[PDB]
Amino acid sequence: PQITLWKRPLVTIKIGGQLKEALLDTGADDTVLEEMNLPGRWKPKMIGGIGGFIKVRQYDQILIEICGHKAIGTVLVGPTPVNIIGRNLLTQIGCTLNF
Amino acid sequence: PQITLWKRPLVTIKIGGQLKEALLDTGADDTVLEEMNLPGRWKPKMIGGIGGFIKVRQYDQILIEICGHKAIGTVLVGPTPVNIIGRNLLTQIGCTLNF
Ligand SMILES: CC(C)CN(C[C@@H](O)[C@H](Cc1ccccc1)NC(=O)O[C@H]1CO[C@H]2OCC[C@H]21)S(=O)(=O)c1ccc2ncsc2c1
Repeated sequence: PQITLWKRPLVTIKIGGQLKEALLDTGADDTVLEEMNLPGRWKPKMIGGIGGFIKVRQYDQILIEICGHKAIGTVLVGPTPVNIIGRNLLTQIGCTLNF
Repeated sequence: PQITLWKRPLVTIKIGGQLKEALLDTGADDTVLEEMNLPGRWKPKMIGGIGGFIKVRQYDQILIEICGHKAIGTVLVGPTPVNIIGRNLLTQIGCTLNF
C-alpha cells in the first residue's frame, strides 16, 4: 500500500503471537517494541534519541509480520512509549520513501 | 525520488540560508534541528522522544528546502541528537511510505 503522512504511520504487526500497533519509522535504525515477555536469550543494549537513552533487551531472529509482509530480524524490547518498526525490518518488507 | 532504507535517509536541507544534513523521519510528528541561530521570534516548548523530554525553541512559518523541495512550517531547535525532518514538513513535500 501507499501511506500518507498526515497522521502517524501506524500499522498492525504480529510478533510473538500478539497483534499490536507500530510506527513505520524511517528515522529508527532498529526496531524497538514496548515492554513484553518474549522467550529466548537476549543481550542488554542502550539506544538514544530525543531526551536521552533507554535500556532495552536485544532479541535476534524474531519473526514479525507487518501488514501481511513477513520479516525476521533483531527486535529491541524496553520502556519505549510506542512500538517502532525500524529500517532493519522496513527494508525486508520492501518499504520506500517517495516524493 | 524513491529512497530505500538500507542506509539512513539523510538529505541536504537549506534553512536560514545555511545548508545542513537532516534525517527524513516518519516517526517524528515535528521537525527538530540541532542548536543553531535562526532569525525571527520563537517561543519555548517541550517535546518528548524515546528518552524523555527536552526544551526547544519553536520557530513558526520558517522557510526550509528539502532536496530542492520547498516547505514552510514549524521548526523546533534544541538539543536533539540528529537533525530530523518530521511529518509536518514531510507532508508538504509530498512524501509517502510505499510497500
Ligand atoms: C530521534 C530519531 C533520530 C530516532 N528516533 C526515532 C524517531 O522517529 C522517534 C520515534 C518516537 C519515539 C518516542 C515517541 C514517539 C515517536 N521520534 C521522535 O523522537 O519524534 C519527536 C519529535 O517529533 C515528536 O513526534 C514523535 C515524538 C516527537 S528514536 O525513537 O529515539 C530511535 C528509534 C530506533 C533506534 N536504533 C538505534 S537508535 C534509535 C533511536
